[PDB]
Amino acid sequence: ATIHVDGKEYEVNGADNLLEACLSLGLDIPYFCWHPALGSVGACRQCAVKQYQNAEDTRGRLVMSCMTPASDGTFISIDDEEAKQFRESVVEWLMTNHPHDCPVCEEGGNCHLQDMTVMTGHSFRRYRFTKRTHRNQDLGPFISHEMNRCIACYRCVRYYKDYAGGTDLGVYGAHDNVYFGRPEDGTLESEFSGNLVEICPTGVFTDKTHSERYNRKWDMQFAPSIC
Amino acid sequence: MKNIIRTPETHPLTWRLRDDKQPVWLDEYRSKNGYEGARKALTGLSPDEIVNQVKDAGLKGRGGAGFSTGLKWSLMPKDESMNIRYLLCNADEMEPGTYKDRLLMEQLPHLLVEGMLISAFALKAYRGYIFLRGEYIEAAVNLRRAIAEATEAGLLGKNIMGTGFDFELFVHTGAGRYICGEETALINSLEGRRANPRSKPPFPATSGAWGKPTCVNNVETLCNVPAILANGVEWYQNISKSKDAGTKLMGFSGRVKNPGLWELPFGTTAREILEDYAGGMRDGLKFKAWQPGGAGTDFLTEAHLDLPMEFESIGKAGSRLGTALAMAVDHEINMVSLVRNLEEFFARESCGWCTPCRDGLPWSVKILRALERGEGQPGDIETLEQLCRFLGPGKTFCAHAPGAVEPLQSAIKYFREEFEAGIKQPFSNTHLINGIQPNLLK
Amino acid sequence: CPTTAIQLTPDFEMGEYKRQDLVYEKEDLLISGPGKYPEYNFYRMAGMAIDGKDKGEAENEAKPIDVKSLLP
Amino acid sequence: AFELSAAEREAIEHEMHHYEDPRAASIEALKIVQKQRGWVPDGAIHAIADVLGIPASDVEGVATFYSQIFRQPVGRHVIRYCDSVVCHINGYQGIQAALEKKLNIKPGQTTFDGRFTLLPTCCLGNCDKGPNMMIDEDTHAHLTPEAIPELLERYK
Ligand SMILES: Cc1cc2nc3c(=O)[nH]c(=O)nc-3n(C[C@H](O)[C@H](O)[C@H](O)COP(=O)(O)O)c2cc1C
Ligand code: SF4
Ligand code: SF4
Ligand code: SF4
Ligand code: FES
Ligand code: FES
Repeated sequence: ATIHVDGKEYEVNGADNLLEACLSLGLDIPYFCWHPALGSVGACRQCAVKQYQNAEDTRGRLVMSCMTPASDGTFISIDDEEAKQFRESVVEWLMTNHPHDCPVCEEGGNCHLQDMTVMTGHSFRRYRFTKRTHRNQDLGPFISHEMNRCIACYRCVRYYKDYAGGTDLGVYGAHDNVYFGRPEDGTLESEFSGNLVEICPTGVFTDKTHSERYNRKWDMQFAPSIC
Repeated sequence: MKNIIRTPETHPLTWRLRDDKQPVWLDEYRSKNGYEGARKALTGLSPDEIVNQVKDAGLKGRGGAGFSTGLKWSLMPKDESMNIRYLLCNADEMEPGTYKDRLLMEQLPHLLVEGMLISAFALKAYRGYIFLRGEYIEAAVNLRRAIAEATEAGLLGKNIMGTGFDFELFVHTGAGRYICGEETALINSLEGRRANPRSKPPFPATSGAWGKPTCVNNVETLCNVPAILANGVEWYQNISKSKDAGTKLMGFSGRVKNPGLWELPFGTTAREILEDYAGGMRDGLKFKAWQPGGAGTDFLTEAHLDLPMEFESIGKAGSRLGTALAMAVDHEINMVSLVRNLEEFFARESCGWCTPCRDGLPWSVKILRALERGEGQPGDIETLEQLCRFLGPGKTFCAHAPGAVEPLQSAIKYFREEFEAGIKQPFSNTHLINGIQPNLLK
Repeated sequence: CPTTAIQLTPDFEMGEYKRQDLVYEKEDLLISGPGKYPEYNFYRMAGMAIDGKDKGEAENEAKPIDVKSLLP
Repeated sequence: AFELSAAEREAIEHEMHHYEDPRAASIEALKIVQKQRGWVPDGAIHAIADVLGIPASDVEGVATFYSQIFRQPVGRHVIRYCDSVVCHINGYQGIQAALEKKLNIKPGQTTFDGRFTLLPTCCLGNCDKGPNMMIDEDTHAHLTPEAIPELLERYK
């Protein structure tokens, strides 16, 4: 397959979608709800690019790169003006209800939402109204729950239920009061529930064992090891 | 106009309505050309022939989108290996300003049953589900009674009319969400899930209800089907000289003299409906605006009252025909308050799947509340215009949010002075922190 | 600092005899007042619930709405 | 605590016969339990999940998605007044003010005796006869603020 991104020509796989093809080429498209292992659903609307019908097309149309196949001869633009404003607006809409929590958040410095907020260039708040809030749940000794920081990207439920086969996590409620968690307080029963701390792009699900002796990612000394 | 002569040739959907507004049961329905189209379809026509007849009649969807029914039915797969196809009747009708399917199901249930039977035979669907809202108690009772009567008479069940076609009809009562009227979200709610819509492609014609081929059609479309198959395709093309074939239930609601619903041909002037049928506005009230097809349509002014009620004619006017049940807005109604009420409905009926609708409709609601209270700030109308631009088709996962932002767009376009009058205080979202000098931007 | 906790104050007399004594622990730094910023409280802004501030009591915050609520 | 009755279980299984997937009967199972008990408690969520063979998280997500499935205790009669656009034009706010004056409650609360619970609801599909109200199973149209006390005292 042959795609044309921002005037440059690239050879990609036609079986892949546009987001994973462009991310494999080193191009930076912001995204939340897509995961390489979980597939594409088109929820967060963050991965918007401008697709043109052909080379001699100037209007275009905003599409989700995760939901658009990287077919042969596909013309898209990432650095198009309107697509940039739409991605910044999606970040701003997520930021309207987000709590002022980064200093006391265990995801700080390791947070995908922080990185995508900076990447879209959104740094000025003009929303002046109230933020929605949520009560948290006790999820057992491993996972700490902070529902205020959720951006409703549905990654947790897709991983836990569709991928991991777990049964005690789900999405409840409605329009802007969507709640991701268990139907009641209790330990997450899945043997693979710990991957939520990397699946969740925000600080909703955090490592409680790490939270007891917390330090930031830049302060860590890492090594490649075997479990 | 009150003297309406309802003939079966000119009013195929409402000519057998009773004067006392009582339901027409099986004996009375069959006494007036009842199940004749079903008998002709099931005893003398191939399913492909019925699909081609519906396509040639030009029957379009009455659920709001206006898509042609024959092309939707032609999208089904051709292989015999897939034979668990489903027919679904979108009896939700949760769009504000829409009350037509309630009348059709409450007083003429056997017309709907016959239409589902013909469409299921055409689509080779062994099962039909009437996805009906839970607020329609009388419609559910009448539909279940009509289904029982048709099963007793052999019109439903096993070996209908001796053909060998098996079809059973169920009534699935809803649980009170507007997003369930969207066809993929209807399929999701029929499967017992949260009523989030689905991404297309794939369309429900290839993989819909439980992964099977599935066709979702409005009540009025399926009610239009038996007249087409009982009177002929050329009769259906020869009742209106417009690009949209057949009749349509059109009405006017609001503070008009005679709010109601009448079956009129396509191309009928909106002013004609408002004056002759609705009786004009009430005494002491002056017409200022109207919505052509429900809560999700753009507002139009008095200058747009003279265009015909068609899909394309209202399309070039900047609105949608929708359900063709217009609503009149008089001078006593504050447009900011009306749009605020509309946006609270649209924000609280969001399914929560996708970011722009879920997190941008409440922002518009809060802005409109501030304009209502006289607490608007500069940049609020610009924020509303940005919200209308960024919630259009393709930007959101389904069409709920474009329909949400259509009336806000049209009201800002026409009645901008009230929105500007809502702004009365300077812009501020920062408190003064003592010890820190602010960055005074210009 | 996002909480205005750490501050540089007008004081220069800090000489010592041993270099180990220039390592100032927390008891050598925590003064009894707000310093140069007299009114700012970070925990009045953060959504994270502490004692004296449950969910919805921070600045510009609505009360939490349960998903089991009867209102649409 | 909670236990499904024989009639509830029989109705749920009869609804399970009508679908290819038993999960499709979850909405009507919740509605059956709500009709029997007024609302759906938490043990009802677990019992419906056990009967249908689906996890309790899916049942709770369905129950909290749909507005007409009540997961909080309600009164003996549920007043549901339409707050949509045509009834806003026809003056639903006078009806809401009359209801709040007669019952001395906010929308979304229950009276002290547990007799009435007041709820705004979306459009009832009766816009030409607005403003509209929906008490437990009865739809009342052409509402006036003077007729509200007459309409409320026939629901004991
Ligand atoms: C938010 C939303 C709500 C809808 N609600 C209804 C509805 O209540 N009834 C209906 O018939 N169609 C509704 N529709 C339109 C359906 O998606 C679909 O077009 C229709 O049910 C069947 O198509 P048809 O008109 O060809 O019969 C809705 C669409 C959207 C986007
Ligand atoms: S989830 Fe990310 S953006 Fe939100 S408070 Fe935590 S670090 Fe900040
Ligand atoms: S809890 Fe995390 S993973 Fe789940 S929807 Fe919210 S932000 Fe996404
Ligand atoms: S626009 Fe998005 S959030 Fe809104 S109803 Fe449709 S899919 Fe759901
Ligand atoms: S990553 Fe494509 S819409 Fe979420
Ligand atoms: S707007 Fe109230 S019944 Fe439709």
